[PDB]
Amino acid sequence: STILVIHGPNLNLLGKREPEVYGHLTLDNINRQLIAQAEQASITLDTFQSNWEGAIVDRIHQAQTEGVKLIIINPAALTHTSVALRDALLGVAIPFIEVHLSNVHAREAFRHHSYLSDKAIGVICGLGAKGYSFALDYAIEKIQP
Amino acid sequence: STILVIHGPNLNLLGKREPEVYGHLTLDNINRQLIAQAEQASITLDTFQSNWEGAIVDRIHQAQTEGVKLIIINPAALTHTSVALRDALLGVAIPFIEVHLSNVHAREAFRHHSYLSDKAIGVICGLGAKGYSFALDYAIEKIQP
Amino acid sequence: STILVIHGPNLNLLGKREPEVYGHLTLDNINRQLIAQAEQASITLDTFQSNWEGAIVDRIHQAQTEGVKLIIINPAALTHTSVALRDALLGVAIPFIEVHLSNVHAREAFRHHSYLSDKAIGVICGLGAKGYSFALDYAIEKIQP
Amino acid sequence: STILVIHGPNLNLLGKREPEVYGHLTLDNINRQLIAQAEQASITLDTFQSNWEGAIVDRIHQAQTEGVKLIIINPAALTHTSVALRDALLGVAIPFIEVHLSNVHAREAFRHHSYLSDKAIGVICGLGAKGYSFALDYAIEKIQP
Amino acid sequence: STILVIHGPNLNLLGKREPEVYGHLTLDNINRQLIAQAEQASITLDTFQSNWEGAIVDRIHQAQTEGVKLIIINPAALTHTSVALRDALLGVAIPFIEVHLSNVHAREAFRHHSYLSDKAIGVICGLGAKGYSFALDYAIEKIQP
Amino acid sequence: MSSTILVIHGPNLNLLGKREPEVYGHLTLDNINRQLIAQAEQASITLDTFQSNWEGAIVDRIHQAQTEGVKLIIINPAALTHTSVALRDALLGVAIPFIEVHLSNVHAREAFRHHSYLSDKAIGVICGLGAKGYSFALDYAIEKIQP
Amino acid sequence: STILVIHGPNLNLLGKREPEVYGHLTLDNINRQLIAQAEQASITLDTFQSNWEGAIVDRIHQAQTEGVKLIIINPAALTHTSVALRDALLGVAIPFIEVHLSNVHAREAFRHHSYLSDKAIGVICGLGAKGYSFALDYAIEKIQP
Amino acid sequence: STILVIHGPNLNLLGKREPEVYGHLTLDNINRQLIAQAEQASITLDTFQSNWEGAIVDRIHQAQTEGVKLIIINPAALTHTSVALRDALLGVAIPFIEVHLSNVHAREAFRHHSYLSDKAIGVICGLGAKGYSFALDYAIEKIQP
Amino acid sequence: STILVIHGPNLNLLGKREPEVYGHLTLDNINRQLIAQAEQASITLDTFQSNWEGAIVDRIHQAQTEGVKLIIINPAALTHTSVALRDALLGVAIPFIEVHLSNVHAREAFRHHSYLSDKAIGVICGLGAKGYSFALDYAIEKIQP
Amino acid sequence: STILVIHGPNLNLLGKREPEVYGHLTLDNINRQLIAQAEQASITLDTFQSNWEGAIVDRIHQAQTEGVKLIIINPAALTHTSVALRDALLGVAIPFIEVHLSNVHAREAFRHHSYLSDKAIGVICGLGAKGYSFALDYAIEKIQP
Amino acid sequence: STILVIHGPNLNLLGKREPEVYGHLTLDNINRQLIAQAEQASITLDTFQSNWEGAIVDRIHQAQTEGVKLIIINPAALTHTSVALRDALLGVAIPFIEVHLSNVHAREAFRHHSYLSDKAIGVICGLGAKGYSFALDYAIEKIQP
Amino acid sequence: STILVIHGPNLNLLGKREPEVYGHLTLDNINRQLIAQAEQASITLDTFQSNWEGAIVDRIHQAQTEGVKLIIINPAALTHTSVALRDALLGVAIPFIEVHLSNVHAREAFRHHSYLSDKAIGVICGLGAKGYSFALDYAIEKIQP
Repeated sequence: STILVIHGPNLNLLGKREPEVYGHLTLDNINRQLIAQAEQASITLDTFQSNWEGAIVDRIHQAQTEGVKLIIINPAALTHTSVALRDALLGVAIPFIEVHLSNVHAREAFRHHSYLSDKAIGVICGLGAKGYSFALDYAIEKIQP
Repeated sequence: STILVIHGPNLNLLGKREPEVYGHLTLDNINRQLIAQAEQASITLDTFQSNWEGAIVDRIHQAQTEGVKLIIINPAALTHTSVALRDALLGVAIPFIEVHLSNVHAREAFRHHSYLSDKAIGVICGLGAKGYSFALDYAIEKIQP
Repeated sequence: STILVIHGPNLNLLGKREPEVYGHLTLDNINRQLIAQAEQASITLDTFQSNWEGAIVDRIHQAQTEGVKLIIINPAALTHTSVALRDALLGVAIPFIEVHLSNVHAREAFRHHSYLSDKAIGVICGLGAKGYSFALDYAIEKIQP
Repeated sequence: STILVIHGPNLNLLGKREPEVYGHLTLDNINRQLIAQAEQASITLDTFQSNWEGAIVDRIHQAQTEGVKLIIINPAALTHTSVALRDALLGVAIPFIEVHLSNVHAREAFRHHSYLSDKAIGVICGLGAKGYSFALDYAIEKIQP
Repeated sequence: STILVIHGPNLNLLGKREPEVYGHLTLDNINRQLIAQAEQASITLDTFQSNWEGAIVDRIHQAQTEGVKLIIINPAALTHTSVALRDALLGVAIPFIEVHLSNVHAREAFRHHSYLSDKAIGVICGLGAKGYSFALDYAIEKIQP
Repeated sequence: MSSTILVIHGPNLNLLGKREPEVYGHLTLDNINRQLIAQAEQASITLDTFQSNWEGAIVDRIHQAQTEGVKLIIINPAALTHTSVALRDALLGVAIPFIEVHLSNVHAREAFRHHSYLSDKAIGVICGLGAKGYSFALDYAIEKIQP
Repeated sequence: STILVIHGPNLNLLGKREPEVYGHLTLDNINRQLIAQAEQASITLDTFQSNWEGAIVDRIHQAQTEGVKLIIINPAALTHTSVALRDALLGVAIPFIEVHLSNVHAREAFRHHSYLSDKAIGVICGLGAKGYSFALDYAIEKIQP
Repeated sequence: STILVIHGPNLNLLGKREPEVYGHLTLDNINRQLIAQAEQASITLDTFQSNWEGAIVDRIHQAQTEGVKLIIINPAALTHTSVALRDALLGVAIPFIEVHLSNVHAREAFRHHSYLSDKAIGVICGLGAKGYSFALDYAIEKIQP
Repeated sequence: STILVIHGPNLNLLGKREPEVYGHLTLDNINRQLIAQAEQASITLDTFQSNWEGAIVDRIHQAQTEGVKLIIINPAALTHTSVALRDALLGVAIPFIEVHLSNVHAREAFRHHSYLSDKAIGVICGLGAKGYSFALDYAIEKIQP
Repeated sequence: STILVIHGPNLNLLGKREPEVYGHLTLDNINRQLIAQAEQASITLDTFQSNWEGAIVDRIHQAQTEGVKLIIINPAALTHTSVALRDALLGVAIPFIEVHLSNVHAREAFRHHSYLSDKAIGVICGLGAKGYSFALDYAIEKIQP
Repeated sequence: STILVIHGPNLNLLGKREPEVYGHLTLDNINRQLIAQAEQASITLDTFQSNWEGAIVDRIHQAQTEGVKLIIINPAALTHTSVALRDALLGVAIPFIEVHLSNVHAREAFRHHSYLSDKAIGVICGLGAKGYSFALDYAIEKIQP
Repeated sequence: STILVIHGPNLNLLGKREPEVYGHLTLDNINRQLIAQAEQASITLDTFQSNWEGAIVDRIHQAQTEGVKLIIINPAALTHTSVALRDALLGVAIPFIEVHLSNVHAREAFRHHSYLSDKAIGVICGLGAKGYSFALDYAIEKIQP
């Protein structure tokens, strides 16, 4: 049983600019936490980040061939824009949970719309890095009850 | 340190109709799980459910006088309709997390709008009863780091 | 207790506020007519009015426990605003007919939208008090063909 | 005293296609039941169906010269498209009740709009063929109190 | 034959209902006036009215074969609904003037939209029967300068 | 009872002056009511006051006003201005003329606050003038009822 | 002045920019034709043009004191922007006809909307200068009927 | 009889105006090509054209009684306006392919909406007369694999 | 000099037409009342009315150089159209109260939008001339300790 | 080289998931059929698929330098999102036909809008793999006789 | 004048209010810079500012009679509201460049729309006073290459 | 690199080749001009073009690590579609100026919306290649006053 965590564009910047501005937490820190959590449950977990939509689509297609059972995805800005991503997830038919670090509803009106949310199992937003850890918890329970 | 869990209208019906339809889980089951989780962390947790918007608003006002530090609220249908509830939460200035059992983005278009989400710390939807636990876990960390 | 007739807010004013405007007919007159009609068919009929949304939602929940088979509802202003009501009717899964005394389509544009109509069996509007009798006639035929 | 019942396009198909899914009831059956109801009250009742809008408009004009006192109209698909029909009914100034077999609010969004309903005495939808009878019962009461 | 006047649905009702309500003027009166006005200028003028959109479209096609140089059209309700009419006028490439007796901008908001106006040479509305006369005067001047 | 003027305060207005009286000020709902009652007494007009967080209670109070011979309602519906058709239908149903009041400027806030189910049926509206808006409404009402 | 003709901004440019775009016809030519036409009917006709909305509003006020019985107005660009003009015409309660040289429906979408048309007796557009004469003809018949 | 080709209003004009500039190809030419194509596959093919919506709706009804298996329809302007047509095709339940000679997406925004396209098997637009042949080829393969 | 009262276009017409219909009150009456009220508090009050937006903008600029502390403005029609006015008031940074005699919300939908209201201290509408007095009362309180 | 066939994102999944779900046909099968069809007409045909928008844009730029005369494109999800793709096709000025396997009008509303369709020669949707063959057939005719 | 610089309403306020707030730069300073820049290229340059729309329309008309070859215009608030200005510039057919000191896209949503931008040669916004110099530079190059 | 110039998709096509231009100017010409201009001011300038959004995003991230002080960006089509780009520029917090060669407001309505403009210092459009030079001039002034 395999779980894949996908991080969308710009998330690589976490913790890089003036770690007093938006905090010290990095993408690598998040991935480490998740890997450890998954190891504790004897679940294999892979992670992927890219700024390039095509790479993310290719990565989803590959997940199908690897037997991935569930995707945890923070599509970042692609949530609002990418029908290709939606069609990738639906095309491979791997269930997914959508996660955002920040509360997208508290920001500009264009951020209120998603091409993924309605097909997700569920969505977590605004709880920071712990959102990913919750999604993973849910996923573990669902894969190994 | 006190946490208040508020459940909105119709959530009292959980598990009542044909427990083969939408499942066996009851509101009372959810509350018992949360109370046990909070007790494990030595946090006092209250719960409240009502079908009446006024009762909910009155309960939020009371929370201010009780020193409640965080509200976990499943407003159910009121998320789409109640400005009064938004003004109650902002008026008492108690931070809150919004929770839904089901994925509201997968339903009718009118369910995509919330008078609360933009002012929440964050939102969890579609993860069933575990969403409330995740919220509680976040809240515990935040109140007692 | 077989058929339940629900009247929403302000309908208690019928026949009170100048017999000039909308005539001499009262809510109590309507209920009497309906009770007699139901008695003629050996059907038990209960009636309920409230200005309070929560009271109506509670009444609907009670109906499920009483074995009510069909609801005839004039939600009055709540037709345009109450998702809670929709969710109550759907949550107890009692079929309903929506009734309005007046022709809502002939009034302000905000009255053209309903949170109920699309889930009703059907809708009668603009036929005065007879609209409740027609609904009842339909309901009787359906319950006892 | 005369009543005219008008049926719009495609209603001639009722009961024709696979009567065991869309039902058995025909347009002629509806007419029979209305005629009988009218004959019981000693009211002359005419009926008309066409798939051509022009024929319907012409029929309405003829109704004016015949002294028709009330029109019961199921415009079917015309309700969403025909201003000409609205203008015919207003031009002759014969009051009308609008009827649909099916619940149009439960169907596609474009079916939610009507060029007639705001000018109708009232509207009945979703109650099957009994909606025409209810309309007729109202009309009889109104013409002969 | 040189000029064709087309009247749309319901205009045959002019002057029929309580000639004290909306006046004594008939369609026939208007046609007589326009015929005389055309004769004065040695222009052959034809007229047509119908409640059936197909008959109008056919008439427009016939105009092309008759060498009609300009159409004066009061499409009545069809202005708001008929793309077929728009396409018939464009398809035969005969220039037209749109006329309405009443001020359509003063009525319901749906009457503010036309499938013809943008392709007309011009539009006259709200000037009663004289509007047709004005249109004819323009058309005469244009055809014989 | 009979009250010639009824003042109605919608949900959350009971919170006025309660949270950190340095944040949104010291003025309380009770202070507003006392000012209005003194103003009305000065004109020999009977005034009643009502606040609730429950929409049904407000509707019930409006119905009760009819039976008490109330001649004008001064109403701050607060959040219900944007959501309550029931409130509109209560006021229209009893046919008591009303003036709509808001302490804050609603036009300066979120876009959903720009829409009201009441304003178009009000005699008029006062917003953004704080507690004085109620007094002005009351002054207008007094003039209209006793010219 | 019994009839007042108002021309809005930019109409002073008619005939100035190239013998060809709107052709050789000038504002002064139009005014001379109208004056001659009105003289033929023994009607006093004044004219006014300005680029300044305030000057037009002022001129409409002055019309009320002069006993003007009808206004013929080409508001030009002000039709789409000026509520003040609407309120001036309604405030003095002088009936008016709206005229445009060009067919405003054939142009950009923002030209489709008028703050005047719905309060005009009627509207003439796209018939060039003759549109003003037609309006004048109508006005003459209406005043000396 | 097995396949019915329906052409909507104005399509009879094809090839009639100044063929050397506006196209030589005629509706009759299109029909003759399709008839030959169908004969080659031993499929019986009927054709129909009308400017009258009712004629088309009647024709579609008659198709059901003739055992037509598939309709190829160019509704022309009716595609944007006619619910009646949509309801006729759905009411007889005969699958259809929608064809347009021109590319409708390249024209006015109102031409981007169809009351048929969503219920068609598929749509071909902008390929001229070959679009019909392609539809026919698909239809032949589907009926006789 | 301390308080400036600005009246927008058309307000000069108050009391001028058929005083019985819109009443006897004039703009001069209003100005006299307000002058007397200000004199009673020892405040200097100036007044200005114009039909010309540029005059109003110029007036506001002058107010800055005269030390005006507060503007009471009835922009009339300009409220719905004039960004220039908004930018004048903001540019001079003089606080203002917006006043309307009539209830703008009770009128056409375009009157519901303001380019001023959101930057006003507050707004008074529908209370007739007394609205200007109330605004003045508020201003006096605010300016004097 | 003379014709280029472009497939957008996720089309590489065709036939891969449970060939009983959405069928056995693969992208390669489609390509083979088209290559054979082009060879029959002595036309060179190239094919290209990618999940990455930038690859597609680069491929289109390359086409210009290879003398490609026509593009047959299935942009898949990119049709709804990619202005870059539109600008590539218009920038190299190679005419194109848009193809879709499925009927996009039968799906979610966001799939009804295209950044390509209005600039395509034409569009084929919902006819499965044969849509590409039809497009190719048209293209051959157009390039050759 | 070869080049005319037009400043719209409220731009006379630049540098007047607390030159520490929005800076020390004045309208006169800008005009001086531009006049010097034009003198260096031997181009005659005029400037104009007004708070009155009519004055600006009159000044554009006067520019035509002075042989002005290009206009550089900062319409300020009039860019969102003035069709009269658009029609003045198009009517005299003098090409123009639109300039704004501030970035209008960064402000309220109503500032995102312009009645001039789509007919300008180009637009510069947000570069402060230098935007006028850049426009002038471009204009110089275009007039004297 | 002190200043980075970024060019979006399809701009590589400029000039000879022609995106359909009467014009010889290339992307390389533009870059040469800008490099020479920057060298004249002793500023280091880098340039980048790509048809791949991910490449651009990566390049913006790299700019942060290189100490780039200001970005001049012509996002071309991405301006309308890419939230990832907006988030990249905001995430690295490098100020930017948005440039377009053509006047985007003069084109299709979808080109009127930008995900960047509101966060840019400013915008230049429609001034051709000089727009970049202007931006560069501004930037130089700002970085070295």
